[PDB]
Amino acid sequence: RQQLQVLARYLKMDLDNGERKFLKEKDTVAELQAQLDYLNAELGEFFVN
Amino acid sequence: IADEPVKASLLLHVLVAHKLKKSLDSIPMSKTIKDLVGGKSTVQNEILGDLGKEFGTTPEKPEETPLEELAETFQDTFSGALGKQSSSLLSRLISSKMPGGFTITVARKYLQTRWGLPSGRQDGVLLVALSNEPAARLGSEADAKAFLDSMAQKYASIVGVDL
Ligand SMILES: *OP(=O)(O)OCC(C)(C)[C@@H](O)C(=O)NCCC(=O)NCCSC(=O)CC(C)=O
Repeated sequence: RQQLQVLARYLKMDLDNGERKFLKEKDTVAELQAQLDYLNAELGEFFVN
Repeated sequence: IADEPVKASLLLHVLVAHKLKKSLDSIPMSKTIKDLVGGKSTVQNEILGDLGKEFGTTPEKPEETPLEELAETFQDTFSGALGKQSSSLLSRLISSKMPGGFTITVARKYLQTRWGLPSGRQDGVLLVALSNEPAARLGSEADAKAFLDSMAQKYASIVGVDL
């Protein structure tokens, strides 16, 4: 694993880029889920569907 | 494990229980639909419509017939497939209560992997999940799997299976 991180650093291949991006999209999702839950509360299941 | 199609007696129970917004144990089979509703013909007619949609046909006097005698009358012509009402209610449960990313097929997968319950008994667990619908959408994946676990144990208790 220490030889892998040395080979990454040489090639300039950020290993965690994919996990960083995933955590931004997952915080965006949790913001939109909060906005839809608020509209489903102020209008109701029957109305929104 | 052993694959069983959901009994009409459980489907009927869950549909009544969900419409009245009460737990399965709070609804006794002995009582008639007309007794349970409590003089509100609107809700009575909403239950009758949902059972008529789900099972296709109804008996001649479904109002005065007790729930165990309706469940036995439906089992004579019931196959084991959910139908047009159960399928839609489960889709509305999953969409409205599971976290953004968790679909029905992920629930079906989780039940087939974690518990090993096949499609026939997945449908049963999902019906027990419908009967005990939570208040607000489950925040994370881990408490959504913990809910599916609590519904598997409830399903296993009522049907009489060991997990
Ligand atoms: O359960 P049930 O006893 O069979 O139903 C009882 C009643 C009729 C009371 C129930 O369905 C109900 O509450 N209905 C709403 C009141 C009502 O009948 N409103 C009529 C809406 S249409 C209309 O009013 C046409 C018009 C004359 O202009």
